[PDB]
Amino acid sequence: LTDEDVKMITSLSKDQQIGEKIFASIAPSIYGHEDIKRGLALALFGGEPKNPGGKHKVRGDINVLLCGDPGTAKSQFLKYIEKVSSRAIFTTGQGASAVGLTAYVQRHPVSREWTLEAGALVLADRGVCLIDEFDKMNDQDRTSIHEAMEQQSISISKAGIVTSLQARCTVIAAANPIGGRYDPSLTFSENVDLTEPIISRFDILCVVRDTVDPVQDEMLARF
DNA sequence: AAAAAAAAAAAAAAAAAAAAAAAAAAAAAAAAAAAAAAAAAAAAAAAAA
Ligand SMILES: Nc1ncnc2c1ncn2[C@@H]1O[C@H](COP(=O)(O)OP(=O)(O)OP(=O)(O)O)[C@@H](O)[C@H]1O
Ligand SMILES: [Mg+2]
Repeated sequence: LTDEDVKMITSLSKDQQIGEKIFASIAPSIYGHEDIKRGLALALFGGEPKNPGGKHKVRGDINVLLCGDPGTAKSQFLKYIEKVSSRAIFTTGQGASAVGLTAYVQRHPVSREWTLEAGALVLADRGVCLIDEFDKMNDQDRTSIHEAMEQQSISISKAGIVTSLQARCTVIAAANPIGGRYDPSLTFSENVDLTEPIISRFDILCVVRDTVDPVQDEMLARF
């Protein structure tokens, strides 16, 4: 997991078409969706964090929100990102995940050991947190994601533990529209069942809009 | 009268069994507490004219 030949990387860097090769090289098992692929590649590379003085933090993380009507490979995109990214962890708005968004402290079920079970937002501090079914979160999960995605920290006050612990993750989320079908007559905000503060903390909003197109349908079916 | 004897007869030392005294003496199991987590019942706050 350590690189010895920077030389090949740099040779590819001079290819002058490395960008389109990179974009075409993500989620190879998903047909189409090139704009989502550009956005996911950008997020996967990320920007530059910066903090003038020590008082004006600006993240370099590119958070991406895929909102699209069902059966449009959103979860497959998140699984691809989990495969490629180092320090990627996967979580869901339902209860069907090993890690949960919110930190808690408890005795571990298999260890029997009193453990600060830091959430999925801080387990991905230097990496990416993948939240599937983003619109189906708790109120607790929602305030957790809001704190991590605004402050890039998680504040515990549970047992005797008063700590703040860092969650500098890129959040990539997939959500479904309200009613299970994206309505382009409405704005994105009134389609998704997420509050404005949550949506504003995303750089890229990919509307994965599903339409009947015989050529695209045929290519996808062949795939 | 003293001169050999020839015993008591005392001492030191030994034995010599008794019968009493002296000297040795952690690790294994249990329970209780305090803490957890879990099935059930119970008590809250969002729904609409
Ligand atoms: N463009 C595509 N290319 C390749 N496979 C696709 C594409 N679109 C859908 N699929 C396939 O359709 C199936 C459904 O995908 P997926 O579960 O990712 O959809 P989803 O957006 O998560 O749906 P939901 O919103 O219901 O969770 C997947 O197995 C995926 O392989
Ligand atoms: Mg899905």
